[PDB]
Amino acid sequence: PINSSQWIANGNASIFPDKLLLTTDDYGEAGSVWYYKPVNLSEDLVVEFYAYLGDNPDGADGITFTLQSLGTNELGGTGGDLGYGGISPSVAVEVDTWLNDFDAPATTDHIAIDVNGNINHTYNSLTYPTPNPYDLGNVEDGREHLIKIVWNATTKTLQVYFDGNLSLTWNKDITQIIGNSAYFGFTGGTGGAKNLQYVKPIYVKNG
Ligand SMILES: [Ca+2]
Ligand SMILES: [Mn+2]
Repeated sequence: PINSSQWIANGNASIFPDKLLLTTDDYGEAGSVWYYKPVNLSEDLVVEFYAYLGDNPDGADGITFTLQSLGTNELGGTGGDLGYGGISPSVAVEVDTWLNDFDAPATTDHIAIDVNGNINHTYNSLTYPTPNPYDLGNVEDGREHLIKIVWNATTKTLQVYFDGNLSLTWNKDITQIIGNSAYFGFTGGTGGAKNLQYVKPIYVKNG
């Protein structure tokens, strides 16, 4: 059900017939998988996918959905960088499964909006600004979670749903950050703690 010709894998990521593997259950990884064709952010974008964050609550580090206007070879840092940190220009929705000192004010596994490769929630809230991270409780439960991301190119808003629940919204024009065209894809990282991490894209609608 995945067409491997449409996806470009970097680092420790791999393309499988039914999933995009971001990290294996091993230390120090970074992986990214980009879709081969950019999207037009002067039109609406809806992305729905299942996310698997692992079966170890004491594991790490998490995944992103990322929009970025560089191209299909990009790979961000390992560990708490989630395979994303350092990528710019970009907007990411992270599902973060390890609390770093820079993760305040998160207190559990959390979902957050990051900008231009910055994974520090207080810096982003002071600079852009981005919303506070939203605590999910433990999502390293060995289950697939449904994530939906909605960009509205008329209101200039982003919504994020997790297991059917509205979790984050934002009113920044992301096209003023990354431009009107972007590649989309997924990243993950592991560090001194680890988890098997993957996504299963379900639906992408642009306009
Ligand atoms: Ca983290
Ligand atoms: Mn975080």
